[PDB]
Amino acid sequence: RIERIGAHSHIRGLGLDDALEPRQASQGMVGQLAARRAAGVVLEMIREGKIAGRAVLIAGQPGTGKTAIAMGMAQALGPDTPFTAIAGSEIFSLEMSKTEALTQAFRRSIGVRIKEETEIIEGEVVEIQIDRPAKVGKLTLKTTEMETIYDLGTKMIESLTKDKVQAGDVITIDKATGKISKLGRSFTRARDYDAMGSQTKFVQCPDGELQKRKEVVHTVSLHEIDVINSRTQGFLALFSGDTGEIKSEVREQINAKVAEWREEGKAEIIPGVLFIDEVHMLDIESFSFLNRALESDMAPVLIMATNRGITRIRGTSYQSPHGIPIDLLDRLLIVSTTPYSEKDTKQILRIRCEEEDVEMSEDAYTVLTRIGLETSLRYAIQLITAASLVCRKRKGTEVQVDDIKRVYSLFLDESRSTQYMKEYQDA
Amino acid sequence: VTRIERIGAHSHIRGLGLDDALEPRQASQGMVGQLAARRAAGVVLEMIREGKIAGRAVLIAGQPGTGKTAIAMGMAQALTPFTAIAGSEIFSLEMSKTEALTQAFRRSIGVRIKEETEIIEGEVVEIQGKLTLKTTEMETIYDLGTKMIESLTKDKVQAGDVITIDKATGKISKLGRSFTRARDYDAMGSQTKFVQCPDGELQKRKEVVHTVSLHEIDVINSRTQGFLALFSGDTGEIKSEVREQINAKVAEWREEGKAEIIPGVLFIDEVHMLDIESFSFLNRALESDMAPVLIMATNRGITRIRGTSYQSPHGIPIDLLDRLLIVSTTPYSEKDTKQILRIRCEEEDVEMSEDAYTVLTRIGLETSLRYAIQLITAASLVCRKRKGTEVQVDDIKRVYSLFLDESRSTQYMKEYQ
Amino acid sequence: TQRIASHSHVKGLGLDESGLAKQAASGLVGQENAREACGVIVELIKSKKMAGRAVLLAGPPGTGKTALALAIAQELGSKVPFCPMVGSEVYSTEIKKTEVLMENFRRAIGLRIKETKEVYEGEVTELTPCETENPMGGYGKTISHVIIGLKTAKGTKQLKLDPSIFESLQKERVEAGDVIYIEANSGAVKRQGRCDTYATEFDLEAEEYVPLPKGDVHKKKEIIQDVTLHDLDVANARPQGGQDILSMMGQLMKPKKTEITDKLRGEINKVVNKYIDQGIAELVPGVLFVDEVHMLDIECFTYLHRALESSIAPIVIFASNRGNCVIRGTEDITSPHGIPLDLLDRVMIIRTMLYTPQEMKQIIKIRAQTEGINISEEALNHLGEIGTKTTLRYSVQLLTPANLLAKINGKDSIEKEHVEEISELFYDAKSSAKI
Amino acid sequence: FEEWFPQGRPPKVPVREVCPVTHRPALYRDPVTDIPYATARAFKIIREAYKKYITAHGLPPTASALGPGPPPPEPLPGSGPRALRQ
Ligand SMILES: Nc1ncnc2c1ncn2[C@@H]1O[C@H](COP(=O)(O)OP(=O)(O)O)[C@@H](O)[C@H]1O
Ligand SMILES: Nc1ncnc2c1ncn2[C@@H]1O[C@H](COP(=O)(O)OP(=O)(O)O)[C@@H](O)[C@H]1O
Ligand SMILES: Nc1ncnc2c1ncn2[C@@H]1O[C@H](COP(=O)(O)OP(=O)(O)O)[C@@H](O)[C@H]1O
Repeated sequence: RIERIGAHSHIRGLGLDDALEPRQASQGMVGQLAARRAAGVVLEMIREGKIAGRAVLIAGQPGTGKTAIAMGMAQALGPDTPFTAIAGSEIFSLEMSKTEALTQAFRRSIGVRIKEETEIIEGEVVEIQIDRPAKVGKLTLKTTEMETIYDLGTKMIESLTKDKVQAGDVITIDKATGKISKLGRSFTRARDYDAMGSQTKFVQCPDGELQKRKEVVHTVSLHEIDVINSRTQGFLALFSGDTGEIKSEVREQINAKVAEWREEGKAEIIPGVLFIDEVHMLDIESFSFLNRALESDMAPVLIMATNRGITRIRGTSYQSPHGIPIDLLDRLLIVSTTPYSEKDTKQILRIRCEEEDVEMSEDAYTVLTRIGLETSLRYAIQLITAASLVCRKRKGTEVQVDDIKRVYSLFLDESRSTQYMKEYQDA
Repeated sequence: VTRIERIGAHSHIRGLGLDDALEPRQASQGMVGQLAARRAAGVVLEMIREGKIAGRAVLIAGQPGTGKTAIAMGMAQALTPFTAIAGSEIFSLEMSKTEALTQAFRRSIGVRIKEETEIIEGEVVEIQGKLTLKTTEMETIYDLGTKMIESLTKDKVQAGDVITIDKATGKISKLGRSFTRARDYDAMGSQTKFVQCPDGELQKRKEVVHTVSLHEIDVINSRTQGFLALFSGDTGEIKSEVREQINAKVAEWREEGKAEIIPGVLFIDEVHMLDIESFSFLNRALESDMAPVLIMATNRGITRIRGTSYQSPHGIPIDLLDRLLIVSTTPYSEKDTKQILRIRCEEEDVEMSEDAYTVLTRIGLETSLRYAIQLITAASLVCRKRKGTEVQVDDIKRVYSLFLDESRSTQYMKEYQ
Repeated sequence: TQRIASHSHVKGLGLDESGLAKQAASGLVGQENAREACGVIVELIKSKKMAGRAVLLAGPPGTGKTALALAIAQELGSKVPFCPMVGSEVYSTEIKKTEVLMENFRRAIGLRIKETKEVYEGEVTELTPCETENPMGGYGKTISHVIIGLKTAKGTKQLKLDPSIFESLQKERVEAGDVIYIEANSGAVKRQGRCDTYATEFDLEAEEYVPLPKGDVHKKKEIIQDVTLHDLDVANARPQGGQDILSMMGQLMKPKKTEITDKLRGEINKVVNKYIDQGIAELVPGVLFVDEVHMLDIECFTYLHRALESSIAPIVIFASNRGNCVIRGTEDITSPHGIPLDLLDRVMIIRTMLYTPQEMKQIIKIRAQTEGINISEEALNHLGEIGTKTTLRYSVQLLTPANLLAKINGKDSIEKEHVEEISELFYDAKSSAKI
Repeated sequence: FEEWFPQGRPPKVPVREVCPVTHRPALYRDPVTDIPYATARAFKIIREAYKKYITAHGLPPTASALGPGPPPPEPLPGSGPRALRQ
């Protein structure tokens, strides 16, 4: 519950209507109807997943809400669909090539819902009488509507001895493997032992004696390749990034078995999204790889964001729009974000204030909207926070003009920093 | 007999010859000239010895061959941990510049740790269930527990063995029997060497001081410690294990007196080759509490800083120059040159005539000083070839004609291959 | 060993109750607006309401940016963690730059985890009161309860524990006369060792005899452990327990610091939130002071202005010393403070003016005081004058050497002659530029 | 029932031995005389007393050493059950 509000916490989805009509202000967003409708339609395409290898480029001036609309789409997509957010400079690893990192990122945003039929027996253990030789045992499971006694085997008795199960424990035994899983207790333990005090759990299902076809959908991403590349996979799946596995017999074989599962009804493919923020940091080799990697059937939807116009492509000398080669730039379609006006700026500032739980006068809102239209929006939020803190220190109830104007001089913007920078501190 | 260390490039200086009041003499401990630089070296040496402050760096400037490295080696010999390195040593393939520089900084600091434990040692007479430990002045019987019984068997302890056992059931069989060696006429085991029977009280507490540098982070780095202490060791050196554990433990030992730190000196010869990254790291590293006294040497004036196209004095950033006390050296004169040549000849066991010394000083003034320092031994060997007892002008002239100097070498490069 | 560092006089921002700035601000002098901004941002940190916020301590060299940084750090107190980092440390040959930055961000975040355990200890006197066989079945011999006579230093208290634990008692060598470590819920018995009262001087053994427990048998030991999120990341990264990990050749290379985002985020964050909302731990976000930020590569800034966008990112205090300079890793791309113009928009710039000669004199005097050496009025005036001429940091470095020169010359206080002699024995770079 | 529950009596707290020559906490146990001791002088005196005893049937007198205020018993009857050295 203790998680602080970040720069994109004010947004909590992409405000859209039944007909995908964008709204002025909803779900923490304001203005920018065109790019928001583009986000809505690409999100509909993602949730459809019928087509693979689609790319979208979010372009615009800084502070136009590129990362904002990206996080909004991520939120609107909701759980059950992977959304791999990554920065352009994260692919540069000292233990795995750029192409390998891109393959990892692509396969990481693809999920397979594996269906598994289970048969679990549950109930209340009324009698767990076990005859230890130092071989024979019987279990008396009880439910709210029926009871049954089961003769326990040697291995089952040993498993029960492993996980201590006293009378009155709510357990869920899997008839397939016999794994002992304790859920709780139905009553106290004799009220006499001067220890082991806990709370009592609710009774089990009436038909819990034998659940026939308990369906559990195990969801896992296509990053499962780490499970095969090495005999010990947890080390690679948890921390180790040195996963330069062999592409042959791993990628192709896993894809083939995933197709077999999809055809045989075991699992279903759920393509996610790969959001590369500041994609301009990718080397030209990474762009050349994305050009081809984006053509596979397992290719997720590649959302990218650029904050530049004509700029040199990293790893070469010639320039291209958005710092992306002409090929990949032409392949994808671009979503331009128009700057926000004064009203939109004021509304965004008000939404941020509401998020931060801070209140300020109308004149404060006006002067702060002015300052934000002049300097920037993020700087306006910084001033919101600073003025709220100055007001709290001042013992006031709401932020007045005298606090925003004070924190404006206390904290400087880059435009004024460079102005006072004429002291030639260093070069 | 020839040994590992012998007469070298900086062996003539036995130390930083100074008076009680830090008044540099003309030439006492082999070093001559550079009076102001010598007094600065003595001042910084007294500062190091005091250990009242931390994070102080001194830059030794001057033209090539002005005795900067000589003054540094003299201070080191007079100075007790000392770590001398070069700008290329910190550059490691498996360790980033920052990691290597931090390792050097921590290795430049010493730490003394006093250990006091109870010890029981004596000749074993017979075991069993119970031990019968004998010493020169007495003998005692001890009852053996399960752990002691297991240790008596995992290690083949037997009569006559001079055993040793402190607390924590840490038994040791340091060496074998005393008298029984007789019947072992022909062969004697590798580990079964013999020792004299101990004397005094059987159980005795011994206080020992362990001297280790602050670079012990490698010891607490991995599961195995002694292995990494010989070769490069670990390369990671996680910041946490370094600061949150070792520094706090050293502080607690200082508070309770278990340990005491002794800040040394870190001499980085030819610091001009360092990258801007190393300088930026030093800018902060010199601000830490357990920071040793740093010494540097550079022959560069207005030169480019490696890693960037910027130029600054001494080839290093201005950010660091504002943190160093520059001690510039002065080129030697005729008298100083002749005196250092005399000292070098006396140290190398070379005898030369007055005219020979005059010609050698004239050469060392027209050319570099190291050239004449080498001509000394060259003419000595020429005289030995001629079987003469003293080196004359003819020998030094023959050598000057045989071995060329930078100036004459460049002048004779007209061939251009 | 006091081991006075370079600048330790700073103890805090020293702001008045009203939040304004004063001269004697707990060691640090001058810099009114800068110290007020430091107070505002430290109040922010204490609020623990915002995350991923960065501040830039832009200012010419010698303005004491690191000084005020350590001041605000001390003001925060040892309670919240403070991880200092320099731009050079980001360059690692084994782990990528962005992952080092993320590890530093994690270190900057703290987390206090409490743990209360009810345990019973004391000399055991085992005895099983015979009870009629299970009344539900036939007859015979059974045991309905097992009484353990735990004896502590304060007294004795018999515990009628559950009979099923009898297996644990027989498992370990729990004989009458030893100290056992009982657990309330688990019940597992862990023998500490025999009582020292039976440790006869003639018995040779160690780690087997332990003193009697002091206090009541029932002890509710409350312990708190503060570990940063990076500590938990590292702990959950590497394995432990069998699995042939004892190998030396193929395993001694412990520096596998490489880390993935799935483990870093996700499960660890969820378990942290579970411990927080359950009452087992309390999150403590700290601060990440990054000096020499201009030394970072553009590949580092492009990841910084994305990590700062996360809700979990802690407060970052950047301190750039350079001015308009080409960004590292870029082809002649000049930007203010050596930082891309895109990141400067996300940081609050706290400008620091140059110290007034009077402030220079105050700094020199307080540094001399901290060092513990008296300086005469004339010597202090000369030190202030030379600090006005050249960089100020040169003067403070002339105190200890001048102090030693004075002590060796037979005098106690630093006379003007001593500083005058040291200024000729040692000088600054501005004068050394005369090649 | 007996195996899993060896109901044995308490460990019978041992005796706090004392050096008979100096009356201090005994730190050692002489092997030949089987009497505790704490110092080298005590060991020498104990060895001398044992030699005097084994010389004849039984030493009529008793060796005295470090007699405190109260009458020291000069303990001869501190029987050493151990036999001859070898
Ligand atoms: N539509 C919007 N609604 C609310 N805040 C916005 C919007 N657009 C931009 N911002 C704010 O501007 C700052 C930077 O803009 P961002 O959302 O990152 O877009 P960009 O990626 O173009 O900078 C952020 O702090 C963000 O909160
Ligand atoms: N004052 C001096 N006393 C003794 N030897 C000196 C003195 N000055 C220079 N030398 C000799 O000069 C030689 C080379 O000088 P060097 O230390 O390389 O100069 P730099 O300090 O510029 O590196 C050394 O072998 C050293 O013996
Ligand atoms: N206001 C001040 N009061 C006292 N000492 C100061 C002050 N400002 C700077 N200093 C001194 O300046 C020295 C270093 O300052 P620092 O924080 O490193 O600035 P920079 O990093 O820009 O060089 C410190 O040793 C400190 O003693």
